[PDB]
Amino acid sequence: LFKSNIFKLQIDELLEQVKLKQKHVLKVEKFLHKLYDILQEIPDWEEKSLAEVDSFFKNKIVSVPFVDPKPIPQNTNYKFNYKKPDISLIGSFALKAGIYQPNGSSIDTLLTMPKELFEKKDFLNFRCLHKRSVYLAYLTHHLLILLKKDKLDSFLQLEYSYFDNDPLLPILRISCSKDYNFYKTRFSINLLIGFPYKVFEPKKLLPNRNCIRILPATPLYNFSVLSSSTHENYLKYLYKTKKQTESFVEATVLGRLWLQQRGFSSNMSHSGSLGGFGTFEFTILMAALLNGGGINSNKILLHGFSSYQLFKGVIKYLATMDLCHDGHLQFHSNPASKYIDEGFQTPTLFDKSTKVNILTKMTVSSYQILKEYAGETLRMLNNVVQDQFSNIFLTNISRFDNLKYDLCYDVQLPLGKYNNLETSLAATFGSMERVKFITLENFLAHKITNVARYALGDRIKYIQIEMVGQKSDFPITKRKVYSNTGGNHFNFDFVRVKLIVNPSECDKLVTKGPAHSETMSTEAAVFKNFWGIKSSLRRFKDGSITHCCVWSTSSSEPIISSIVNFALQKHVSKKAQISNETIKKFHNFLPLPNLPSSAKTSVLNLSSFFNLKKSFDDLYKIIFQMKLPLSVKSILPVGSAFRYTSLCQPVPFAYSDPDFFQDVILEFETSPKWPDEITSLEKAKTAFLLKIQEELSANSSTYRSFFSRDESIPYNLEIVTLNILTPEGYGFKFRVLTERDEILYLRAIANARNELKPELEATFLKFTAKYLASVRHTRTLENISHSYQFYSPVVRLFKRWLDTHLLLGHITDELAELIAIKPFVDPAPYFIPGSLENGFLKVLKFISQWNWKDDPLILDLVKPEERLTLAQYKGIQMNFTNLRNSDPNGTHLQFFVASKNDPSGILYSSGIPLPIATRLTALAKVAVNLLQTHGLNQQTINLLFTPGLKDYDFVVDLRTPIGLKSSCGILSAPSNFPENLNDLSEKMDPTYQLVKYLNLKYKNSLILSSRKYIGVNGGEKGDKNVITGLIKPLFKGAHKFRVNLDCNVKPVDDENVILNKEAIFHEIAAFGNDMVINFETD
Amino acid sequence: IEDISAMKNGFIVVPFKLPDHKALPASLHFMFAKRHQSSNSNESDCLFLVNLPLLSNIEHMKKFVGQLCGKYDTVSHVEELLYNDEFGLHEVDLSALTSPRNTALLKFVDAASINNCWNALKKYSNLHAKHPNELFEWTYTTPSFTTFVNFYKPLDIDYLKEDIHTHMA
Repeated sequence: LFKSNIFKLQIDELLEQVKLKQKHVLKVEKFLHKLYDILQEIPDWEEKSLAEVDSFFKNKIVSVPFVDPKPIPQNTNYKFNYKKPDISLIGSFALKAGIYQPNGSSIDTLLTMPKELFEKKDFLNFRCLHKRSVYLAYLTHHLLILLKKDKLDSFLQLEYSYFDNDPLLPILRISCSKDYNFYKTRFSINLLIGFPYKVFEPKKLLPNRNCIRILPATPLYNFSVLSSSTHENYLKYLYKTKKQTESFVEATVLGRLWLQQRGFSSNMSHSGSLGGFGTFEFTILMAALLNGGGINSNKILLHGFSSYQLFKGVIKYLATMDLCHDGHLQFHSNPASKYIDEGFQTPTLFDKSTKVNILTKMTVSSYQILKEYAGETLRMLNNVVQDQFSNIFLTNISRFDNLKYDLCYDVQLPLGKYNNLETSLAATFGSMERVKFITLENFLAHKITNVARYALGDRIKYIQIEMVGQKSDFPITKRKVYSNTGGNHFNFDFVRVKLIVNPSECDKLVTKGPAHSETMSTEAAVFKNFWGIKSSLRRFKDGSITHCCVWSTSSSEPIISSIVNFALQKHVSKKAQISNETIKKFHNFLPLPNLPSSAKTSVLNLSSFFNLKKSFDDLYKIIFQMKLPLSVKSILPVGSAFRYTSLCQPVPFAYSDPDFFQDVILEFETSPKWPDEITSLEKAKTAFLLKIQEELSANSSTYRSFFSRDESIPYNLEIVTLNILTPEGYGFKFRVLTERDEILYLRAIANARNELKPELEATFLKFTAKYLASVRHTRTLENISHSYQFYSPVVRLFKRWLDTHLLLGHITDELAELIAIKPFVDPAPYFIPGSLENGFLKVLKFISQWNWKDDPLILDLVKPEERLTLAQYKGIQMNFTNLRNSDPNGTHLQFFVASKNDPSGILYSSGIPLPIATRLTALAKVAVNLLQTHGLNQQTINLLFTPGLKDYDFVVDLRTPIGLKSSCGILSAPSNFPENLNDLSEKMDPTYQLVKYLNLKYKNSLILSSRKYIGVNGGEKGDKNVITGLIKPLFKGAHKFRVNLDCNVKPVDDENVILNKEAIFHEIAAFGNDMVINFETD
Repeated sequence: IEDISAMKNGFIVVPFKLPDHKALPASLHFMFAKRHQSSNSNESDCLFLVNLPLLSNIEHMKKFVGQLCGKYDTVSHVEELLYNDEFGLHEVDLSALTSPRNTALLKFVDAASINNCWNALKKYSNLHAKHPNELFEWTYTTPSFTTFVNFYKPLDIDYLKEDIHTHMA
């Protein structure tokens, strides 16, 4: 009851957001009274032939919008005239479904044609359609004479158009430009002309029957023929269906809200776009759902139900009851709906009384694409925790082609004129091919979608071939939509191929096919022709035999990036060039790992990372069964290489990368004899690792040994990290753990006073995220990436886009990886993340509108259908509202990143300064705004890795002694270590510890941020960096006489002290005197 | 600027010129110092100093007192620079709880040396306005390319193993 009532308050208020006033409909219907009066004086002329029609209109202003093919005098026997038609109302304003929209809409003022003006043979040879193209220009010829005489044409204009973006019915449009003034309502009047109800035979105008006899089945040509008669009877159904349901219009408004979010409307989809089923068909489906819906005409939706029940059930019927390849929908307007379990390889919504397909407007490419969003939106009505009203319609899903899809390429279609298509394309395009798909915009639209269907197949989730630059408008003094754009004579500039790829098959090299035999089978005939020399005989691993094709792997593009150029080369256009230059340079921003087949390694190739997990498992294999005084029970690494969170891919013998040694947290048996002192705690566990080193030194000469202290724990200086590098070249930093670590931390908090309790708590969080909650996040890090491996391709590069802009020095990699993993578990309203370009652009838009004060981060570590419950996630909401009492603007608690394991929100994002977080969002605001304004290009694509380092009182440019890019395992290498292992650190990043002391001493007056990965972020040499630093706001004013100001300040008077920048610039300069190259002082 | 030699609470200021830099364009680094008042045993003849120079250590306080010994015709010595935690690694002791920032303490060997060196300290404090070219420059320590990775190098196990054996005994 809370899933409906909280939705109903989100439905009733949202319908009030788009509340159309009665003032806007007043002058719009009163202008129709000036339209109905002026049309009532439109007289009928005399009947004339086809030849006399072109004689009267060639010297007149009005011209006939004749569709292809135009009429010819050698085949024209009948006559043509104009008549006084019966105008009526249809659509949204006839069912009271209209609402306020800023972009505007069309008011479907229907004009029914006279029945006596059409012959019995009107349905064939385009006879009645030749009457409608002549009478619509004739009615525009009479009304423009009438509207000029009423002097309204100063702000009113007339032009040509088409109904529902279908070119088979010429129509005129009336609007208002900037008593009868409807320019304040912004409603356009579509002067639609329809034929009389079954004036031709509806049984002869079914889908399987043809009306171009010169036959093959014309499902789309009969769709424009038969549905021209159903404008009155089907509207009479939804007129009475509005009276039987209290929330028919309210749920169709939310149906109009949900369908407009993903690009679905009454625009046609066979012409190379997405659509064909929108507000018109959903209100028709709501009439079929409120009049039955079962397989034996049982009920699917209720009549007395509200908007919360009718909106969710219809789209779930659009998701769970198939209509494309498995079944079909039935309807009857003249008696229940009963779903037919046989499909026709397309969308087919059967009108049994009217014999026309109500789902004929959508093609096979646009039918299944809405169903993947339908099951996504119906699952949002099934969730019992999250609010899903804003996730449906108030979040625009149709903004960018790189957002809702995985990849979109610009394949220019320089096809030229229609008669030159014998040499332009490989296809034979004649009159019989142009019988049902007569418009040339539709003919290559499904052909290239089918040619890509053998190319990709199951490598994507859908197919969308988009016609970019194609409009629907024309002048009434012109013939149709003609253009000289793109060097061609088509109804588009070019075409773009868009698809959402599934990562488990999008980069497969072995293009699978059917089995071989003694004779070439019919299933093997098509695949052999489609590949040719690319098709060869290749056997399986278990002994099976089939015809298959091997592809080429690359580190900049997937396997389908060649096949989108391959399958478009053969059967689409020999001169068309398809290329995806956005995701090509995006993969070049990642680190190129020094391994074999590095340029031949796709983004899905994670074999190099798991091969480093083999050596550490071989390293732990000598550790686990070894006898010590204390036996081992836990041998696990919490490093970034085993969690796929390292910015550098794990290459052997790589000493220069900061993520070289994958961190290890190990545990011994339960022991009360551990000492209860902090210095004695790490003194004892290092002794058990000393004998474990003495077991590794005795009979394990393949692996090396060295010791180092980990100073990442504040106030703990007794800890020791065991560094063991194996014979292959992979090293691990081994640290022990027991039950005394959190014992010494919590006893340090309660015993200490109210003064020093905070810093020993944050240093306890340093012992929590590294020892207590280290393996807990490391278990779910490798686990849930098995549902979307593109998170491991993105979050390694999203930090690489963050490390280039001087952000790595203040935030940990876990909170950076959980930021890019928010569009994986909660990808709404977009699709599943499946590429590095899709993953980075999802993080670019989500971190832009990430207001850290009002909404915190609670991302479920759950695989595809382990998450926190409704009572548990509301407890995570309790951490936000109580912390915002003393930290309301995000100055003391900004990034609340929480999950099921750590609902405190401040695990990896506590102790960080707020001002770097303000630029972390500002670099997410300006980078995403540049994509929609200036477009997406490689000038802007590498610009996100280009920081200007402005707003800086300090900017230090430096250069190190040894360039260490090749030493870190980055192929622009690492083969062996030295004889003594102490000399291996001479090729490390010297600015890592040089900036580590920078934030250490001068924390109270300087804000030190720098790069920790200098090998990839140095350019060519792999040793260059830059540090941006800002002064504090409290030390920007004069501070009085005190001892503990902790600021490197000078004398300004006998009473005040101020931080003089002269010694402040030299203090970081005299430390890094060997690295002293340049320093900017303002 | 130069007219503030003695503060409000009595802290005698130490104005000292900064060294010249390749990445920079007479820059000064200012310190404050006064006699610390406490009845501690080993903190006798010790001066609590505020905002000591960059990379200062025990050799920095003997060289500064050495030029102070040549200046005012005095003879004195320093004992030890106490609690000089420039990095803050000993700012919190976590071993105790489980069982004055940016300031230093420059202790002298005797009160005969500490009273004379503080007498020269007020004399050298008057060099801000009288002779600003006579202000003694701070020869700060500069980290090389060798000692920068010395925290990244591995430790000597001859000091770690025998001491952890003493930590267990």
